Amino acid sequence: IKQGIREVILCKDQDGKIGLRLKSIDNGIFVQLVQANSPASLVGLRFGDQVLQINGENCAGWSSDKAHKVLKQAFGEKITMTIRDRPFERTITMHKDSTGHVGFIFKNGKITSIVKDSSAARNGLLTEHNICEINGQNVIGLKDSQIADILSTSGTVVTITIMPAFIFEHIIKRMAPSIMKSLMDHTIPEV
Repeated sequence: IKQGIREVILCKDQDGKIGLRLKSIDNGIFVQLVQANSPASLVGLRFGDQVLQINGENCAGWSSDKAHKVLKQAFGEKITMTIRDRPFERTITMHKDSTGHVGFIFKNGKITSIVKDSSAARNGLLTEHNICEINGQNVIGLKDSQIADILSTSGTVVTITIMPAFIFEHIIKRMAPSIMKSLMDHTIPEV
């Protein structure tokens, strides 16, 4: 969750696709979905990122529809965007015990209880927050089973990006949990 604003520059794939869906939230535009192996993924747009400008037009007070309209009309060659990194999220760093636990319980991606004397307790992990990333890897839409797996097979130091449920629920509204599981970039970042 960086020091604020960054410029990214995009190029539509052969199909005229950048690989992005946008949702209007509190008179901002925010990233709803980033398609695996898309232009948007390569330049490194992420779930929950904010779009301030699109080719130097201010996005504030645009509808989800209009954001999408805008993206089409644009000359494919080069699209500049001004991004604010994942404003509604935070990153917590835990360390597993020798039982391999950070020390919390979740359900449908959402944390539901914290476990006395754990690292998640020591570090102030909060309930009623949905899990967004784990060790830099988007996990939104996976089954609770798989999210578990990634925490088993991570090292000692775990890093979890979280988002207030109320805000999370209001972003993923109008996107089926098939497209979530199918098409949302869940890959480790390319270098």
